[PDB]
Amino acid sequence: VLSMEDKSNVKAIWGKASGHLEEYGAEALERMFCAYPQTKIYFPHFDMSHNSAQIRAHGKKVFSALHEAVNHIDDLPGALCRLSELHAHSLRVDPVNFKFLAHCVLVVFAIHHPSALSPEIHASLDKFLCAVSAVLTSKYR
Amino acid sequence: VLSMEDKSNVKAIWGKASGHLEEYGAEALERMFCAYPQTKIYFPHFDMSHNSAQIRAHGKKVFSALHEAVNHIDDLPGALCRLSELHAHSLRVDPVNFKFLAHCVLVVFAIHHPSALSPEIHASLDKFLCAVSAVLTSKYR
Amino acid sequence: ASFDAHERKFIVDLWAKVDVAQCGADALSRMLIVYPWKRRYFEHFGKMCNAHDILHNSKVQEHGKKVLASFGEAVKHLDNIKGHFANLSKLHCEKFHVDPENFKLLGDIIIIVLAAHHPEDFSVECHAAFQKLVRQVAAALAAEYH
Amino acid sequence: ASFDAHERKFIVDLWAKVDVAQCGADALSRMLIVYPWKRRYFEHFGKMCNAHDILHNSKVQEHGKKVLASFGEAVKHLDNIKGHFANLSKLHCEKFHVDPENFKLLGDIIIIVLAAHHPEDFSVECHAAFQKLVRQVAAALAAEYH
Ligand code: HEM
Ligand code: HEM
Ligand code: HEM
Ligand code: HEM
Repeated sequence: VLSMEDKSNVKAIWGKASGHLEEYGAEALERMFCAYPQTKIYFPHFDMSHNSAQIRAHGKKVFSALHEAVNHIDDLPGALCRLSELHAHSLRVDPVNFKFLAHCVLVVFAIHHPSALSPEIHASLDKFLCAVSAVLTSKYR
Repeated sequence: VLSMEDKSNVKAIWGKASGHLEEYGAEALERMFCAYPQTKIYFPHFDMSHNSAQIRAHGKKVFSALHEAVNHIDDLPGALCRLSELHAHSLRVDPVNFKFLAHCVLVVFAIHHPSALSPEIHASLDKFLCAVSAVLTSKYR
Repeated sequence: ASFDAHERKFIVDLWAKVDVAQCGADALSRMLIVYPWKRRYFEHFGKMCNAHDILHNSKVQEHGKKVLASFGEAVKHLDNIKGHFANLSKLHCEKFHVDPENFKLLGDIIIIVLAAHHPEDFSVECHAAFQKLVRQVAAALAAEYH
Repeated sequence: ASFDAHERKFIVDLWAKVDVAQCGADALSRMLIVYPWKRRYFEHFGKMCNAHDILHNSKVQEHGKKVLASFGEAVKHLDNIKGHFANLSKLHCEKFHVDPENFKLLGDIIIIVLAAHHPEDFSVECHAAFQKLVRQVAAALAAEYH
């Protein structure tokens, strides 16, 4: 469960990605594809070049959803409900891959905002990404 | 989430372990120690012999807790609350090990009740053991 | 890690009693019922909306047999499991696009099917030998992903 | 899997810029803050009730340095990582009783600390080279468990 302190920590680090949703979402994606190459089996129709239009457009969508989640961090299940359905019934991605992405998101914040991503804030952001992965996986069976 | 059908499936398979809580809990444990030997780092004070008094007494405790959980399968969090605390604050076992045990429990029911553990009932029991592992892990951070 | 002589004799002796067609059909059917989202890979086989469909789907039953017959050839290549599965590993990645986490999930289900069909042979130590086998088959099949 | 020449040059070139004491102290401190139950292993080091305590605990800071200095010797044994860590693997299992899942968790944290300290060198491909290194160090340290 996310505490009041966790929630303020996450809102503070996340306000630094403001204005950079496409830039940071595309990097997290490129990092996931390169460090965990098994995750490419879910994107066979994508051009995997650096900075490809597809990887940019999807990176933006993913980060935009995370932004909505931060703004509604009291009710994650109601905020991620449509996405939860989409992943369970159509895309059907194995739950283990949500940890790979979450890790790559931490890496991108560590590169762009190293001093902001302190040990206490890293712990809050790690919890938040688990809570988001858990909602995205909640309708699978 | 456990459905009405899942709940009836689990109550039915679990009523077959009645009268065998010590026998089956000790076997699940022996299986976990032998198939996933890394789990022994949590029991350095135990005699690891087959059918040791310690492995019997603990196997019984574990299965007894699972029995209470089946009888209160509507409110797992209120049924496993004290155990949840104990694992988070004292025993502090990494969450990944709860899947090893859950798997070993399925194996023991497959050996003693192969025809009862049908594919549909296997799916319900797998869900139930995940839901129990999730409650036991819920207070960790 | 190699297989010691004891581990090898557990694996070789039991495997010779296994009905590979029956067990293979059971393992794949259980995987699709216990983890329903894995039906994404087999929607070309026809009706799979529920467990009754899966168990009556003849193409699923056949695929489960050829999957377990292929896994069983590990038992005659115990020294060279990575090398024996390397082409199959590249097909999974390049042609079928199968997530490699599935190899460890099916391995765990195969252990439950072996336990139910051979309760008297599937002792604690026999189980530990198979759990190692299933681990190494999963890693060989995941190896050539890129 | 061996390291190709490109992977080796990413790992060797970056490692030579790393401040091992600073980074090692940071990685261990982050692990104990992000996963608080891991403090069970270090309760002989004194006060660790909160994050402020952990970061001011001198024995934790020293242990993080010697852990990362030992991991860094992988960089001069890239062909032989399993063999180089085999004694250390048995100590973790037999003497310290450390759950081997911790080796992959610390590996992931070390990647976040390297990213924060070397943002310009820690490119996508550099990251993929380190992720492989951290994977193989974790498996070597888990190897001798029994
Ligand atoms: C925080 C985690 C995630 C979030 C917030 C997220 C969010 C999204 C969103 C917003 C979309 C677009 C859906 C739409 O267009 O309506 C989507 C599509 C998709 N997601 Fe996820 N996702 C996450 C994790 C993952 C992971 C781990 C994978 C696979 C490894 C994945 C695979 C996909 C795929 C394949 C699509 C469709 C891509 C396409 O064809 O354009 N997602 N996701
Ligand atoms: C379904 C999963 C589990 C249940 C229901 C469960 C239940 C219990 C119970 C009832 C006890 C006794 C507590 C007491 O005496 O008040 C206990 C103790 C303990 N549990 Fe768990 N447990 C589970 C999973 C695990 C796992 C996976 C591990 C380690 C791999 C573990 C390690 C321990 C240990 C070390 C003790 C103390 C043992 C002793 O010193 O006698 N538990 N657990
Ligand atoms: C031990 C595990 C496995 C083994 C030994 C195995 C082996 C095989 C073999 C021998 C084939 C036939 C390849 C050919 O046509 O030349 C195959 C095909 C295939 N396997 Fe696997 N497999 C395994 C696990 C899985 C799992 C877990 C899945 C999915 C959940 C899967 C999905 C596929 C698919 C989709 C095909 C192609 C089916 C088709 O389109 O006809 N495999 N596998
Ligand atoms: C890459 C990962 C790791 C490496 C390379 C590493 C290396 C070492 C080394 C070199 C020592 C000193 C051994 C000696 O005295 O001869 C050590 C001790 C120890 N390590 Fe690790 N370690 C790693 C991960 C971990 C993790 C993740 C934990 C716990 C979370 C841990 C817990 C311990 C403990 C408890 C000791 C003994 C400390 C003491 O009582 O003084 N290690 N490790």
